[PDB]
Amino acid sequence: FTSFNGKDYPLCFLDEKTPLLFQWFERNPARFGKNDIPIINTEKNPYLNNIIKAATIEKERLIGIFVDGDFFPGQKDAFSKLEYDYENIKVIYRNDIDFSMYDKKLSEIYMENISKQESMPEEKRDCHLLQLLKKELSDIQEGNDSLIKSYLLGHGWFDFYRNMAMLKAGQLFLEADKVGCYDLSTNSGCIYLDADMIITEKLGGIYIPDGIAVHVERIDGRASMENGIIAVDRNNHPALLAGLEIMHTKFDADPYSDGVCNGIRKHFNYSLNEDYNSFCDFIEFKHDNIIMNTSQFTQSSWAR
Ligand SMILES: O=c1ccn([C@@H]2O[C@H](COP(=O)(O)OP(=O)(O)O)[C@@H](O)[C@H]2O)c(=O)[nH]1
Ligand SMILES: [Mn+2]
Repeated sequence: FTSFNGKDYPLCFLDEKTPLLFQWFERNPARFGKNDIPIINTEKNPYLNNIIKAATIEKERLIGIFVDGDFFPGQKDAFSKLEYDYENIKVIYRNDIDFSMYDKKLSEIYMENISKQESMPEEKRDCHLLQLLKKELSDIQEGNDSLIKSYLLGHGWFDFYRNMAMLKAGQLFLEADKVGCYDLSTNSGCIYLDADMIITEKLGGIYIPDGIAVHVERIDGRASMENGIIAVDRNNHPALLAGLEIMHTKFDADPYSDGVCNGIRKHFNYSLNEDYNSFCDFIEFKHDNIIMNTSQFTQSSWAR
């Protein structure tokens, strides 16, 4: 029931009904046909295949696909066909979800940082940053002053949005009116998995430290948390909110590292003095029926 790293933390359990989430954002939506699925299934990176094998095993659980891009009408009929083929699979589109509660004008972020740096003496200020901040503020003369819109290219286009979907979590399926959603409530969460994370066998009920757990891709001795696997027990889990606060306050903040990785370290007060490897062990989404980071022994779907 309870675990610990620096204090006693309440391990949380997840109804197998806990849904799983896959995300595909395609910049060139034309590289594929205008009647077949706009998801990549290369012999080097078979993602739609992996997202379909996963659905076949956890049929009881819901499996969803958060997708975005200027797709063709025939490509839309294609996802609907997957929805008919598998009731397990529900495809959600960024256009059908409101993230307005998760946003902050780019203007404020800069002016707040500018005020803070201005307060301190000029000796203690960061001239470079204030220069960067003042330049960027003027260059938002374009009508768009929204952190969300700013995150529209493609690394950011999806990273920030992956975090925003997990902030909604189970609320995402409900907000999108995903039929077949007759096993989940509103505080439900969802487990995010890169599509190159292969589900060898049903995971079943899981236990996540302090109601949260994330994949940790350790290297030579060193270990690093990853946003490839995001397991939350409740929608709007507070670690993600801490990362959203970093997006709200920090300038040039990386959604991947400041949005989740740095947000998790605040929720558990890593403290730096404490060993990071063990803390990564403590946070580590562990599983034996999941093949983690397969693009790795094959190839990265992204040029960038
Ligand atoms: O055009 C792209 C490329 C990647 N992804 C997402 O990013 C994940 C990571 O892909 P991959 O494992 O190939 O990259 P890497 O592990 O090298 O970061 C994929 O599973 C997708 O969910 C996406 O949505 N669109
Ligand atoms: Mn990968």
